[PDB]
Amino acid sequence: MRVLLIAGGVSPEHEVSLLSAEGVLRHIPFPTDLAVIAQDGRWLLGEKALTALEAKAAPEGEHPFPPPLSWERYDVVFPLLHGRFGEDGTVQGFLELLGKPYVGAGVAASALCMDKDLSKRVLAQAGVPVVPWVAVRKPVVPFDPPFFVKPANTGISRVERFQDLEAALALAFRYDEKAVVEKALSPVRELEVGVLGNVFGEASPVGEVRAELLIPAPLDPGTQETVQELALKAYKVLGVRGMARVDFFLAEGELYLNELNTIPGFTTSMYPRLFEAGGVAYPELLRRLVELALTHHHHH
Amino acid sequence: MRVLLIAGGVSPEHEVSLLSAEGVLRHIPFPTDLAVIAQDGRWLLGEKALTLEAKAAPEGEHPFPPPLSWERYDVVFPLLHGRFGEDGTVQGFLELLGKPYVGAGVAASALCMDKDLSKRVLAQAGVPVVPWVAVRKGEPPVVPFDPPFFVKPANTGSVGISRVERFQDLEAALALAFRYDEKAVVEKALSPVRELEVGVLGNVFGEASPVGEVRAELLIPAPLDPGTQETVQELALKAYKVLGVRGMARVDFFLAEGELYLNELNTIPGFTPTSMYPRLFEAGGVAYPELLRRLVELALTHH
Ligand SMILES: Nc1ncnc2c1ncn2[C@@H]1O[C@H](COP(=O)(O)OP(=O)(O)O)[C@@H](O)[C@H]1O
Repeated sequence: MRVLLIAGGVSPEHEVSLLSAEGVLRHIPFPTDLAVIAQDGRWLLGEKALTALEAKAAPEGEHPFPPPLSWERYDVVFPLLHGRFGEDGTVQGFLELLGKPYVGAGVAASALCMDKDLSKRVLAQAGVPVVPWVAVRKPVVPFDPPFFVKPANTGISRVERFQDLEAALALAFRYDEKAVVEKALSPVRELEVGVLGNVFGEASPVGEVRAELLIPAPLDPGTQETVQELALKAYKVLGVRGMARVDFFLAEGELYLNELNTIPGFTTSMYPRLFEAGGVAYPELLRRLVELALTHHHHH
Repeated sequence: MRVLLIAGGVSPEHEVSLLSAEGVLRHIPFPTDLAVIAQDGRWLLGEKALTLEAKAAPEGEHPFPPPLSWERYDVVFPLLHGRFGEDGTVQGFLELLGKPYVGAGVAASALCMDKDLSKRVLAQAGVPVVPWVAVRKGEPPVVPFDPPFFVKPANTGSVGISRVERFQDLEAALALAFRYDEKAVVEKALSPVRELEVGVLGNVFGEASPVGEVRAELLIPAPLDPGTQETVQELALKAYKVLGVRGMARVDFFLAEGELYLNELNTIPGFTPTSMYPRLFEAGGVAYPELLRRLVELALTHH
């Protein structure tokens, strides 16, 4: 049993990815080798991957894709990547062709959960409350300001004026060919809940961000059970595997599902702390993640 | 300009993928080398891949990823049908190679390949689809409509499909579908029904070909009321836009009792001499070589 942990990436969250790698490595209860995708896309292996991990950044790598690895020595791959190339199904699809088990959601769920237009389309069709939004490709917005203008696939510029719209599109178009424009909520409470499992997952306690984490979140009992049920329902509809951190918005008790993150930060990070308060310690959480990937691959 | 054409695959459409290659190799206006994915998963290159001349490759030489000289090509043309072809897996590998490639990207490929997730996207956008429910292995089915149904694996793309005419034969159909995918769909089987198909060309903002029809004869163009054929192209271009498809797609519709229903989108359709997609754009004024050149060009344009 040996795990291949991939960290870094080409997305702007490259440095956050290496922060989660140091967390996973120190606790994961399996022999684990580290792979680092540098910011130029070239891979770093062996001692050079651990050195760049201590540097919290890999500006340039050595090995072009595909890297010189014997995939037959790794039983499970852990794509600990965030954003483009890592969370949107590309890395997932390559590991599928490779016949390799891997932690996290599949190709379809990764691409969908990383798309803020299409995921909202599926969630809304399933009856899940989401923020009113429109999709703008590289502009008709039916609701009045303020908006939140975001690129469709990322892991953002507040707009209070209609004349301030075509400028927020260019900042969002810097990261994508498509953007979303959704109605701003203020004031808003942000709720987050971790899910663990393949399709039919179990929920952690609900937490709240305010950078301060409230675990558990100060919620009336029916509201947090609604959060847990909305998370498990969206999780199952989207066919998410392994894990996901589902984020919500809360006005009064008007809950809106914000987004699903298939590769949550994995340092103190919210997702491990949520299942820590739910009786799943960080090593046991990583152990079940590796076993959920083997259970899906070799038994489904 | 040198293009690599990947054909074959591990899916039941392995033979038809090789036929589509011979059609693309018939008149692509570029020098093009052929790489074949055999049915066992290993790849054949060089003249052994061409030795395509046998119409079936049971065994291959190189395990994935193959020792292929990707730097010697300007575009990749994945001509694989079904799983490990149209489902984003190959494209994700090409995305990580940095090679521009023909066809839809990872997002649209996997989504159009999923018979359940695509219909949810399409129905929310206001595009008509047939009544359907998803059935996940382990939880019992809940079908609000009455037979006859179609029962298919959600993301497999022809094995595992059943026509269920008795509500009690549903459990056997789900057992068969759950042999190939953890999720199935139960679609209402329309009858009588006509099969209408139309091609789309372009990057997200595409152009529609004349509508076709399968009666097996291909009616090009299809004999449709002037309003219905305009609605087909309108629904085709819209679904093509919402899903963010790049390159090409063959959009299959059902026509029952005056109502249109989008059946599915095909991101890597057939390219055989019999196939519907190239003929539909020939009738539309786009030659077979001009189609492949623009497909190659659109791959470089998005890149
Ligand atoms: N409609 C909205 N109303 C109020 N606050 C919002 C809205 N959309 C985003 N935000 C704020 O901005 C942040 C945007 O994060 P999110 O939309 O989840 O993008 P990412 O996927 O990059 O996290 C949220 O955490 C929230 O605090």
